[PDB]
Amino acid sequence: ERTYDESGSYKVNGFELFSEGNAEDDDHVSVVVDAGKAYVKGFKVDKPVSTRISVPKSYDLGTAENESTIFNKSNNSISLANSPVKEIRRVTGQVLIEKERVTRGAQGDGQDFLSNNTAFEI
Amino acid sequence: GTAENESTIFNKSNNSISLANSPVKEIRRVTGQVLIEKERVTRGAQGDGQDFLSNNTAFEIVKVWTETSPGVTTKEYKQGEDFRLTDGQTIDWSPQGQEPSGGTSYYVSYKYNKRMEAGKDYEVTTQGEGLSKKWYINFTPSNGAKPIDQTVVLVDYTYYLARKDSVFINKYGDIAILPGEP
Amino acid sequence: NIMRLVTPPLNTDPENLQLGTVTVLPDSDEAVCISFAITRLSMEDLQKVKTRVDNLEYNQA
Amino acid sequence: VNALDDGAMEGQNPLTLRSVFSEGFISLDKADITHPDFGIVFSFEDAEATLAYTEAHIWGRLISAPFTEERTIYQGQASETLNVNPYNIPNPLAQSFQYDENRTISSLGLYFASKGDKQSNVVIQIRGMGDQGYPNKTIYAETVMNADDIKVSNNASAETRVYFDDPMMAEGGKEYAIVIITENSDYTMWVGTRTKPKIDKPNEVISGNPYLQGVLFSSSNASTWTPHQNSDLKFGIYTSKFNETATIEFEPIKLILDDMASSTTFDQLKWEPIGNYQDLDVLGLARQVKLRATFESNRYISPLMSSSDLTFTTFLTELTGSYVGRAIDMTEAPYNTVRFSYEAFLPKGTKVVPKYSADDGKTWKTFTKSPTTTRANNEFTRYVIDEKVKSSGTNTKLQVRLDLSTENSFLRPRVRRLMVTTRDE
Amino acid sequence: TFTKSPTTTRANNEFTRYVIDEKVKSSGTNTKLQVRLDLSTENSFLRPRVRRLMVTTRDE
Amino acid sequence: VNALDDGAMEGQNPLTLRSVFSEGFISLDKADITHPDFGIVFSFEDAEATLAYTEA
Repeated sequence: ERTYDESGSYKVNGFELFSEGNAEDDDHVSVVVDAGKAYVKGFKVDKPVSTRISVPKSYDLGTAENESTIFNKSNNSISLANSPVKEIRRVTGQVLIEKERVTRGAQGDGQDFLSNNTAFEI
Repeated sequence: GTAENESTIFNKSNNSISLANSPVKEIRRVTGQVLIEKERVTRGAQGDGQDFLSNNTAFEIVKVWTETSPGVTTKEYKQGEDFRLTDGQTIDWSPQGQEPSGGTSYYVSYKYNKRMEAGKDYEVTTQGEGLSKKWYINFTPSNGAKPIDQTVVLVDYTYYLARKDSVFINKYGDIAILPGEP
Repeated sequence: NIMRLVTPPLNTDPENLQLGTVTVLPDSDEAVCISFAITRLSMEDLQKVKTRVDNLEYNQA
Repeated sequence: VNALDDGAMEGQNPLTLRSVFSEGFISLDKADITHPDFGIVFSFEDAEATLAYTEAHIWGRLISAPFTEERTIYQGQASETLNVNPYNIPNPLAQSFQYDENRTISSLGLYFASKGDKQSNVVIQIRGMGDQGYPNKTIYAETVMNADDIKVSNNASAETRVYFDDPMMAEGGKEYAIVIITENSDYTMWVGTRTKPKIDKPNEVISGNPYLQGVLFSSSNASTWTPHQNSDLKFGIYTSKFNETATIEFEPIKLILDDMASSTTFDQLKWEPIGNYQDLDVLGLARQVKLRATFESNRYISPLMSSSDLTFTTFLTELTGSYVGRAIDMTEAPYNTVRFSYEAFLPKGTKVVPKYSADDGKTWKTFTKSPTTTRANNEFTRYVIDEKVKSSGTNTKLQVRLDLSTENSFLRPRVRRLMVTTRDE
Repeated sequence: TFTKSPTTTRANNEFTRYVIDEKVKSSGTNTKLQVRLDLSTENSFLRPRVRRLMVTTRDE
Repeated sequence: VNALDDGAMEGQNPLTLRSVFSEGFISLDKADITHPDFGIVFSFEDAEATLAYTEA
């Protein structure tokens, strides 16, 4: 009580962090905490040897949608902003069809369906 | 049934645009090109750095300039030698040309695809009834962001499917029904 | 969060003493470890700080 | 405090003091003048900042003037005409002066021999004088005079009076230089030269120097000045002494019985019609109410507003503006406590609201604590705030802002010696 | 010569900030300081540049 | 940082900041130009230093 009321919690020495990457499990990364001494809540905490701990790997995903880039005929390649890409959900772009054969329907003044249902200009 | 990338050119004269499938349940997404005019941006401390725009779907910069009073252009920066668009997110000042001093604010105008919000950018209405009923996207609200004129608006929505079933009777007198494909 | 915006969790529990932070890169075995442990200051260290303050005010004069 | 006197900041990647920001109001380097809310004007002679008049009905006459002017300097002898731009006529000038005491300059007197067309104008400026006795690039006052305002005469009798929106505080023992600039090549001024005959009295000649403590200057680019030791401009400088109170009266004036109750509900000491409002009125449902407004005068009253003919809308304009400093990157010095200190002069119906931002101006926060007040002088009072802005965690950005506003045109606030420091506690 | 490797922070497109913080003396204290930068090239066109040199000392 | 902008230093017995030394590259007062290894040149407008060309 006196120690915490006077100085609070503090470290004396040690407790350095080092990454090792030991292959105990492919979904974890091993970390080593070096031996040290500290006073937590007024109680001494003396550790003579290093302690090994493991952190789970980050797999949570962020979604990028409607990422826009103007296509140039001179340069076909287009870059993606976020680096660690997992998968591309969809790529959409305006395309021109030339000389698509269509059969006239029997009904006069009717409607003939195009091969693609996303058309916007004839 | 899912309808995706249903395309229609937006006209400034006529805001309403129709949906092909009649029994619409919900609209998943409405997206259209929008122009932002006079967006205040703060220059970062790092020289020849990158300043992030409010919207990360930008694809074209119209004008970059500074003003000491309303309407008076102190300077207009030239694209391609003073700045460039990088990853559709940032104004990159890595080109050799001029740039604002660190910590100063400047204006930016650019175009981006905005995901329209229902009841804020557009309202959904209907006219008919039954199979002839139709759904429309009106873009009625005045403050709502409207698409650029003569640009494509993409709508993703779902709609109900019909089913046709056949009735059968066996030699035991058991009437039964086989469900067809929706 | 993305690497540009990732921050460590905020905690105010008195019962715990923070030793550092470990950052894991997205989908990789590599990890960045830094120690931010609060450490004591002995009387010699405080006297050295006082001497530094004395030098600072001397330079100010 | 030491940083307050620096007044220099680099453009590209400036080195900045960690956890420190101060504005001496002596340069534009610290300020974000391109900010949309920036509408403050500096006064480098006083190291102060204030609000300039912006226009965005009935007339009114300023009965009790807020100050009385007196002509302390006057060089009356004239002998020749000198073109304002001698070195660019196909096929600027200045004149130095000084005072032995601290005087409040209110207006200038100049004499023009000829002027240009209707659309031409002349820029009149007051600039400081450097150590080696030449004009410098600092400008303490500036105004634009149209051709109509410029009186001319063939005997140096017409005196055009120049007024500035802010008074020029001349410090004792310091030299200052009037500067006259115009792009037009058809502007001339009377000059008195030693040994030459007087214009109106050829029989007499200017025996000694016209003004001993001043020198006439000429330049082709308003940077390199060629002195004329034997010549001085014909000019006069007026200094003012402010009085206790000033009074405006308006010309006499939606149905009068509703109108006078409606009007005297809004015309009061605390709404934007500041001061002791009064009227007298006439019975019989007569339309002619006559209004009067009285207010407390001070040494910072604008001479231009006093000289100009008022209206009920030019007066009772609520001026607004703000100072915005350049964003400071405190990444290497995180903080959670801020000490905000500033000196502000607050006439009745004025406000100064300090603000700060930890996200490059995206959001502006306000201090919850009330400032502790210490009096600096008769006008200015020091306001200090010391608040833990963030309860837990630490910010990494800082951007200082001051918001200034007024109820009427004549009474404006003034700020100086802005010091902001941050700590981690 | 310092044994530690400097931590790097980018200043602009050309310059980079190099910082070293090393306990030069394990025991005792020095009483003199003289700063030096050694510049060298391996052709005539490509030359280095330096600016904003700041050196400070402490007793820890 | 503040000492970086000073750029002045007395000749005989100069008062110097204790535990501080900074060069703004704006004046020759801080520089030991007479040292044998001194072979840089100043660009005062940029506040930078570099190497000038030499033969052999």
